[PDB]
Amino acid sequence: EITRPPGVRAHVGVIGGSGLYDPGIVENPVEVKVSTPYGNPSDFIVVGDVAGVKVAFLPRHGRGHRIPPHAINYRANIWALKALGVKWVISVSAVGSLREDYRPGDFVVPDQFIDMTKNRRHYTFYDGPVTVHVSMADPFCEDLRQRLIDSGRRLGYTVHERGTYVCIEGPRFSTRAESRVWKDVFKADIIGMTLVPEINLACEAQLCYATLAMVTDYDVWADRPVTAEEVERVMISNVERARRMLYDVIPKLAGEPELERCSCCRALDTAAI
Amino acid sequence: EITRPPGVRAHVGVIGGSGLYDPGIVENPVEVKVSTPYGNPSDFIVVGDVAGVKVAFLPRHGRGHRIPPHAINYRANIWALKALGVKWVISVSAVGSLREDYRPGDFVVPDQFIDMTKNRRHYTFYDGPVTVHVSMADPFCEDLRQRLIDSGRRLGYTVHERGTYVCIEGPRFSTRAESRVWKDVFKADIIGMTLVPEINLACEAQLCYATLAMVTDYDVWADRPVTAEEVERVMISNVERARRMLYDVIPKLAGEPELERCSCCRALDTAAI
Amino acid sequence: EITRPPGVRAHVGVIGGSGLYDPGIVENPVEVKVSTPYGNPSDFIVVGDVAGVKVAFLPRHGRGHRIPPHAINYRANIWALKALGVKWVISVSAVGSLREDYRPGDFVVPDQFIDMTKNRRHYTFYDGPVTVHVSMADPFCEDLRQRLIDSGRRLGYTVHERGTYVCIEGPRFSTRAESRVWKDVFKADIIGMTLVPEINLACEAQLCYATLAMVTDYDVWADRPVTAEEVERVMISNVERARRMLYDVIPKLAGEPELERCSCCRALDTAAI
Ligand SMILES: Nc1ncnc2[nH]cnc12
Ligand SMILES: Nc1ncnc2[nH]cnc12
Ligand SMILES: Nc1ncnc2[nH]cnc12
Repeated sequence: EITRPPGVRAHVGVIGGSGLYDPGIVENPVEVKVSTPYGNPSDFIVVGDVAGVKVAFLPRHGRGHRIPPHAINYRANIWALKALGVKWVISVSAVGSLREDYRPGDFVVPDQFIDMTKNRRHYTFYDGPVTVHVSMADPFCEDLRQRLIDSGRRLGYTVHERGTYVCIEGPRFSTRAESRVWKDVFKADIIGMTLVPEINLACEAQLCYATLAMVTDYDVWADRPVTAEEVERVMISNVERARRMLYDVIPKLAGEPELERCSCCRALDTAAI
Repeated sequence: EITRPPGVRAHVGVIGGSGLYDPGIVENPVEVKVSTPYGNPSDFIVVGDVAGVKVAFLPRHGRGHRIPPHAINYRANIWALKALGVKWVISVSAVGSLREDYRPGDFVVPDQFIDMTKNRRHYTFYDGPVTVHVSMADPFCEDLRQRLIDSGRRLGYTVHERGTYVCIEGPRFSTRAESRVWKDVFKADIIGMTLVPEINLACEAQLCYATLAMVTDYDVWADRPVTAEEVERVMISNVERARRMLYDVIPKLAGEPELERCSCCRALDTAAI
Repeated sequence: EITRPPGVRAHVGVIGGSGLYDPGIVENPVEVKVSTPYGNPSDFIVVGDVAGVKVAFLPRHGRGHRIPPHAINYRANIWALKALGVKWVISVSAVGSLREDYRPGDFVVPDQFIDMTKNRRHYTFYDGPVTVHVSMADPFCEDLRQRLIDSGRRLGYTVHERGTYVCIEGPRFSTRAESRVWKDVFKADIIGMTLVPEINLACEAQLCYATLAMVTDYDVWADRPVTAEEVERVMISNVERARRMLYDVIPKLAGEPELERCSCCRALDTAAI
């Protein structure tokens, strides 16, 4: 693919808030434009070096939080990261909690999801003539999941070691009746808006993708229901711990994901017809 | 600031003997001239990469040990390192011991100091119109202190985990009556000449600064009093172990100091009037 | 020495199969031509960055396995690596086993060897007028040996922590009568063809050289004798584990070999007459 500047490559993708990028850490940073067949990624991708590992930072909402979950160009974002050569993708996300013990401030590394989105327009890169049906029974990359969990232990942070993420459409938050269904009927653990189709596309791109979620609220279940202001307040309060995990994890990603602990790394071998 | 070559940046500063720099380790080294408002730093600063971390080496005495402690341009040295963008500063220093159990050859990572210098001419960057009074109750950066101690453990070296450094003016060594005061009255543990005002300035520059001291002698207290030849002999005999600690520590400094374990990292927030 | 491109340097050499090099890991790779007084190394040396450590990859048999053990330009290979500035050399090798418990698939980090080659033409760089006789009582670099063993532990792989490598001339495999001598009379543990004079030369070049061997067969001792096809099949089946060890080890080699655990690092101090 064509990039400007030309010849830019990266090994680890980081998708999350723009505040995750730290210019006091990232060496030789460059803003890069990566052509995609889907138009513009959410913003410039910043490529630079962390402990000799080339990292590509992409704020999914854009800098300044300009793009709500439903309006994100998921195809452009994942195509651009794949085009740069990334093998690992760390997503960092805010989520609501549907269980007491997943408390605001806790990290969660989910292992499952339930897609309840409706309006994302494309849930795949493959519209024909090659039909592709990737197996997403175990949709996250286990190698990266365990690395995120390990970093949490090293740093003394609470990181819940499993969880089912119900992805809703939004942008409005759940009603109480919907939340009762997510919590009591589907038995989901956390709730967010951006996981799908981001993870679908990452899997189709044969990336090792895992999510580091930060609980920001209890959705409808506390005395006062979740608000946008509450979510953003808790995220900004905890972004420093998110960065510490991120910059602890990245230096250990110089190598490749272990294929037998990366469900999607060879997804296309048996997915295409 | 203006540098030659231009655009040089660094993340970790190393202040100590020129023998600490190892061209067999440091990748892409460049000698850099960093303008300061105080004139020349002690020598060229050599910037290069250690395990993907950009390090700036500055010999405080100059190459060849040309500059005694009292003649060092402390302001130029710290300004130049800060101007390059460093966040961490590892100082490596020779010190005398005032206690039997801090033996020649032992490393010491001090946590306190007593300033008994008199002739250093500037003890601060701030002469007005903004008055700055940094809190130096806990003057060293705890994050870096514990990292130096940890490396010592990994390598099997003795590293005393605390100590009070009495900084004297010199260049002449202490009389017996002075040493009795340092040891028995002030209850200092080690003695050197270069800590102040280097640490003051580093703190004002909002750097995470810690000292790795190497005991070279027992000042007046052994049968034969300390001499310059003795200090230099023990330092050169132990410089290889100093390097091993240095190159063990640096690769783990890709990230930022933890603010809550870095007393000076936000010193200016409440220090300026 | 003259290189094309000019000014290329490296810190760690990797000698083994071309399949060890992974373009998904190695940053900023460049093929480099390094002049030697002995003509062409086995192939281009690929220099690039792994976790900020500069690595030089050299396939001893050439890409495509074009050069049998007896035809390898050992002097050119080691001269070229030394000329680039490497301090560490990791050799990865296939070997036969002469003992039940060194099983196909197991790694072995040998500590000794017995040279039974005959036709390698030069066993040294030093033909006069400076006579050089390096001590090779303990011919491998202990620092690197223990690092290879440590990586094996971290990864959960079997790595035998000692072994005597009998190096035969080849290219034909041993007869049964020869194998009985290696196994029962010399009491060797593993057998290969490429160790000598590669290790001699590395030692004379004052490199920290260690071998990570992979058992591929039991030479004559199983029901069916070893064949070339069998060796290559087991190697290709296990190359991924070899890579995982290699890319686990390399990031920890930013520093220098420890002289007191590197028998050859100062070999020339007392070897030359
Ligand atoms: N309660 C919630 N519902 C949906 N998305 C969220 N993101 C953060 N909290 C959320
Ligand atoms: N005894 C001593 N007094 C002052 N500075 C020193 N540096 C090393 N040893 C010393
Ligand atoms: N049995 C064997 N003999 C010699 N070299 C070998 N390399 C691998 N297996 C071998």
